[PDB]
Amino acid sequence: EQDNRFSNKQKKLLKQLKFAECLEKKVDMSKVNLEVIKPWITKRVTEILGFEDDVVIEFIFNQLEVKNPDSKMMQINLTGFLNGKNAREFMGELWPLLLSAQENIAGIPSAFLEL
Amino acid sequence: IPNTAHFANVTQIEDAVSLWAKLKLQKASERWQPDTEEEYEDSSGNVVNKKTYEDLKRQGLL
Amino acid sequence: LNIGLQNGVLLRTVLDPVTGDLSDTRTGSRPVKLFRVRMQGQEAVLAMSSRSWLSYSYQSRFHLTPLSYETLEFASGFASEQCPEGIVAISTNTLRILALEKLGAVFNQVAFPLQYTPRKFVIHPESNNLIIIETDHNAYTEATKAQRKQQMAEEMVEAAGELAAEMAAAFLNENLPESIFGAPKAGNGQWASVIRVMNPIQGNTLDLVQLEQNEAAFSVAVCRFSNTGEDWYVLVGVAKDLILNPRSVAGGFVYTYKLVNNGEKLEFLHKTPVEEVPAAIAPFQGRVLIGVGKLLRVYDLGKKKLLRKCENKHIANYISGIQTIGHRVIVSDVQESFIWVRYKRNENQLIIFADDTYPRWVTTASLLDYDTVAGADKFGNICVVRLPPNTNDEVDNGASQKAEVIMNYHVGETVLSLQKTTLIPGGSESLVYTTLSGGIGILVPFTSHEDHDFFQHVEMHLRSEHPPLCGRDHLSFRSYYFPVKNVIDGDLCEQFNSMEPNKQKNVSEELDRTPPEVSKKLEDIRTRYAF
Amino acid sequence: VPVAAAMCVLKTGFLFVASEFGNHYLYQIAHLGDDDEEPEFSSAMPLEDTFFFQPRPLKNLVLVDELDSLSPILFCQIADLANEDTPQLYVACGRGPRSSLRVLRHGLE
Amino acid sequence: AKHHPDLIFCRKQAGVAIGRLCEKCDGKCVICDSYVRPCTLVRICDECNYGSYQGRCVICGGPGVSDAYYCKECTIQEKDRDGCPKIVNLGSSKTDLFYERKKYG
Amino acid sequence: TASAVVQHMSLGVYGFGCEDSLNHLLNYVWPNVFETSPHVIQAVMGALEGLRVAIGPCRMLQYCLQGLFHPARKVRDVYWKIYNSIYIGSQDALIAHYPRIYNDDKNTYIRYELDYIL
Amino acid sequence: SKKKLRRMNRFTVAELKQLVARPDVVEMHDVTAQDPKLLVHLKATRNSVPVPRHWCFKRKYLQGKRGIEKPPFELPDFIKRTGIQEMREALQEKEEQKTMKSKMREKVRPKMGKIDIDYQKLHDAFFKWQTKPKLTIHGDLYYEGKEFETRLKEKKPGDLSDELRISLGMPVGPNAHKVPPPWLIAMQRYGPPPSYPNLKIPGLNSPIPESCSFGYHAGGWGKPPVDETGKPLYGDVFGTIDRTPWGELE
Amino acid sequence: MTDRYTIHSQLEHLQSKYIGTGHADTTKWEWLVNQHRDSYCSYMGHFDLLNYFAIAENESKARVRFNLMEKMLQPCGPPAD
Ligand SMILES: [Zn+2]
Ligand SMILES: [Zn+2]
Ligand SMILES: [Zn+2]
Repeated sequence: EQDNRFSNKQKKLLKQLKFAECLEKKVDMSKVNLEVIKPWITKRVTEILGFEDDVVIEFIFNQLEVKNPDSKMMQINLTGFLNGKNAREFMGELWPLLLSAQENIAGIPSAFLEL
Repeated sequence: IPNTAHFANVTQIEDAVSLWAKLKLQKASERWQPDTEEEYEDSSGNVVNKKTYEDLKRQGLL
Repeated sequence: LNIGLQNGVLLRTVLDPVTGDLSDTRTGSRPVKLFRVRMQGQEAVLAMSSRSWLSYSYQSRFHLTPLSYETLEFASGFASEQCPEGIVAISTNTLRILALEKLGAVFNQVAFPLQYTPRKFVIHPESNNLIIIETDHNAYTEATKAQRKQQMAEEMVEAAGELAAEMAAAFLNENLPESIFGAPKAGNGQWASVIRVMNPIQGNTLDLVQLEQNEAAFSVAVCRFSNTGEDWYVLVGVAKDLILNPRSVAGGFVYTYKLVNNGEKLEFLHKTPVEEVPAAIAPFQGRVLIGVGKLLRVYDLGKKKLLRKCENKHIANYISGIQTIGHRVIVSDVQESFIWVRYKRNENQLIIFADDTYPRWVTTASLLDYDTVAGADKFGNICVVRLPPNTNDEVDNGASQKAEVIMNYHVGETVLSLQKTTLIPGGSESLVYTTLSGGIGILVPFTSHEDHDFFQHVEMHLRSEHPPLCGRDHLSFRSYYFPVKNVIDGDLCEQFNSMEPNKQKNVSEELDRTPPEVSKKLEDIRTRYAF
Repeated sequence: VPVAAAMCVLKTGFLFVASEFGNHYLYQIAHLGDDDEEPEFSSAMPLEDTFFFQPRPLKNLVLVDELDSLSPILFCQIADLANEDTPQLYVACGRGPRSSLRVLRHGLE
Repeated sequence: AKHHPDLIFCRKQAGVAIGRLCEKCDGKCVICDSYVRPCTLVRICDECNYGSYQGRCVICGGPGVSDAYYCKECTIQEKDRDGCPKIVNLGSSKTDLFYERKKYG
Repeated sequence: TASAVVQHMSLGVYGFGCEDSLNHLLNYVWPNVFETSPHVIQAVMGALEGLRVAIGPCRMLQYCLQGLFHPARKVRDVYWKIYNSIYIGSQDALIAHYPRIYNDDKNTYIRYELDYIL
Repeated sequence: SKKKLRRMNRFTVAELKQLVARPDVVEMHDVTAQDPKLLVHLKATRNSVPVPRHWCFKRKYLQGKRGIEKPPFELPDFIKRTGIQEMREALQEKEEQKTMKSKMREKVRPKMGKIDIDYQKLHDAFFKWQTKPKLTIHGDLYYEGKEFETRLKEKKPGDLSDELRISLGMPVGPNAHKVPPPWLIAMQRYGPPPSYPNLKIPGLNSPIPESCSFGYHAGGWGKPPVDETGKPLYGDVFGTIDRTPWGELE
Repeated sequence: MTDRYTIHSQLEHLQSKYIGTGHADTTKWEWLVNQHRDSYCSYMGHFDLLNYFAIAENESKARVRFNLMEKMLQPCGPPAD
């Protein structure tokens, strides 16, 4: 904002991290039902953590409810709470499920279409 | 090949030669040779360079 | 009050119980006769001494302007239904009702139309006739225009339908003047050019040559080669297949015409091809210099084609202009600068002997004397460049001895024509430039450190107490590209008169003078060089 | 009308046109130009090609005034090509078919 | 102030609020740190002008008493065109001398 | 301290054509560009920006040109710092000053509008 | 190594010297530039100014200037004329004779108006006797040792000097032209030196310089060279527009 | 290391607040590309290079303006790779 002697650490990670695979196809949120996903997110993380962390839950929710989310930024922000590779796998697992739900006509992922 | 500035830091002889050749071509380009360019029309209105002009001039004809 | 004398002079004054302050000019050594006449919303005075000189305040501005007609004898105002306002003017064996038109003016115009953009013109000195080249990108030469108009009518006929419906005749007979509907012209590499010999008295066009479809005319010169007699020839450089923004050409030609019928009709002699657009031609000691791209060749007149008598290959970029004082040649190219060049006559050489220290997109030049050049810039600047006193005229980063730049000024608009000349009779020399937005200005030398210093102080104090209107800084403006050097702003100095007299007196007190003397000293300079 | 760098349609039914090169014009409006045998194009009308028209001299405008202007001055020369003792300015001027050669002299006509 | 490399400006967009000087700081420029030929007045960022920050020394931070100017040299090189020149950080020297004193007496 | 003198002297004599003097002193101030003392290097920087407004940006760019793409990197560091400071103030006056840089195989580096003749 | 791939890109110096249009410009390390074609093209542009010599030097800049001793600054002539120098010398020597006692005594009882200097001489010295020094043209950077270069490129014999003619046994001053250097005798004898076909000798190949005399006594210009027909051997040993400035103050 | 990325910091700042600056790692492409873009924005500001160009070709100032602003998105080829 006012300082020059510090670098943008986000951009630095934007260069120097190892990211997930589905993180390219931009995604909109109008086309999505979330309240179907929400329990999936909850159980996913709660297992990753062995306990429940409401704040991480709501963090992911709030980062998603935007018009179009940045998968890069989201993987970064979860890298702290989860163990880094867990974040890569988790995001590259949810984001394709997002693509599925969004090309679905009801907006729901094919996993819960089947189940 | 004259020990001039252009060949400093060149050490291999084949390189010095080749470079000297292209530099010969360069200076030849920028030089002005009247003998080859200066174009002369004869009394018959067609063009020669001044070389042939003076040639056939004193050669009894031009 | 106004007092005109009999050896043509007249002085104006205020009147209060004492004649306040005087001003004086001259109007031919013959009696200044005076006549009150109503003019354009004002009373004004005529004067006749040897020329009709109307004296009047234009929105409180005393301009004393000639008007253009023969000598006069007497006059006075006049009105009628036939003439809402005019002048009864009796002159040699005549009485005339005259009318004075547009009064807000310094020059008055008369326009002779043309067909395309005129890129250059030259005066033939005997018959006083203007040879004019004209060129237009992305156009159609006239022949081609009519031909392919015809051809599209050919297509249109073929609609196979009622045959009966013939818009052909209507099409080919309808002729929408381009002067009002625009030129029906397009293409991207398509040029269209023309030559025209015109008389300057009235717009009668003594002759008109029409070049082919993509032959574009870029330079013209009128000269006498010495190997023939007093035969005046006319040379016209012409590019062929030019493309503009990528750049490329097919190549140039130099058309030669004999300029016969005492100077009112061209006649083609020969076109000698050349390897790039000949953007500059100059007569030079009985032969002709020609810039061709980067090469600078000296040609002489051969009677099948032009002959290459000399050449230089060192000019930097692309020759845009060529001038010659008696034996020096100032080449001026498109991005570096002016380049001086010496013609070693007997040894037959063109040797570069000085150049410039700055990069500068010249668009025009003019020699002030043997040692000095003045140049304009594609960006708005004007410079004056001089050769240092001890230059070695004849010898035998990249140059030898450089030239010092002794003035620099940002005019504001591209200046495309400079010329050193005198305007009023008897008045002193000045350097007149004409911009590309329609402006005309002059630059005038100072003759006395006292003058120069008075004016330096006037403008220095105006800069501070009467700043530019829209926010800018005057010094920063005039130093837009290179900082100012040895020029003063008459346009800013002459805003004293429109300042508010409290401020007038503050400035004239910084000078320790009065607004009247300050204003008189503002206008004497204006008067001894220009209008 | 000439190509313009500004059209300023006043009240009083005047219309200023500031041509980009050459002289400026003050026109006066006569009719809003409607309901005649002139076609009318529309955004609901379909076509599969474009609709057309054909230009003609002025109908809705009458040229009231014309301001002279030297813009652009592609060349100039101060000479004495008359017999007068003063020099005239031979200005090669204007663009395109509106180009000109104007002679200027410090006088009044 | 051209003397202490450790400090920083607000640098955010200008405003209309004139700038003010403390009595220690009175009279000098704000960048050039000169003492002479002051030409133009200082205008400060609205944020750096809001609330408690009104009427203070741009440099010192104390109670502003006089209007801050720019020297003619800053005006000519156009260093007055960068938005709020308020130093937004205290520096080492203030707290340093303060602690040396509060230990001394 | 002679560099500080030159800074203030240029800012003062701006506009009066005392320019060959200032250029001559540029020839002596310029070699001090490879210094490392904070105070000597920022005195020289102040001098070069005073001289930019008084000598103009052409000269300053004729001085910065050859070292922007140098083999080394200390000299690229210094030259790009100087060039940035010439650029930031008077970045418009420079349009007329840049040098002609030819076009290679794939891109076109030449500005042709500036070679339109008219 | 991708570093060694960039190194595999690195032309040889003869590669560079070949491709570029001006090879002189190319130096050794120019090969190591991430843009060598640009770099050389920018080194070949007109009017630009080459990097300072000492970027590679291991010693710093005038830290190397170190060793020798130097004479004090030398005042301009127009400032010498006013005699401030000897004035301040007098006071320096007086005050060096002073001791601490007398120093404090004059601190407490000054000798006001002891000495003075007049104005109008300072005013003439700055506003009426000033002169432009010899300045340097654009691009003459300074380097350590530039000021201990005599000069060079001075190929002309006409250029004579004062120390030269003195230790030649020839006079300097206004009679320099009428003063023949020891070279003109054998110049008339066997031509000019055969690198200088194009040098003209004062008194031997050119006319007598004004008011100098052909002759063979002490101070003359000899018996001028000519052939057996009467044609001079070199040049002529016997001597067979409107340049006004345009806008200038009266 | 320290000085390296701290001046890399200050220069990222300079550039990002001032498009067009450089650093020790500036390529020929981006140099000349900023140089072109500035040239265009100034042909558009300056009311008289706009005339010069509109007269040199045969267009109108609005079309010339439009063309410049079209070119301003890739004036020198595609990027380096
Ligand atoms: Zn304070
Ligand atoms: Zn300041
Ligand atoms: Zn702020």
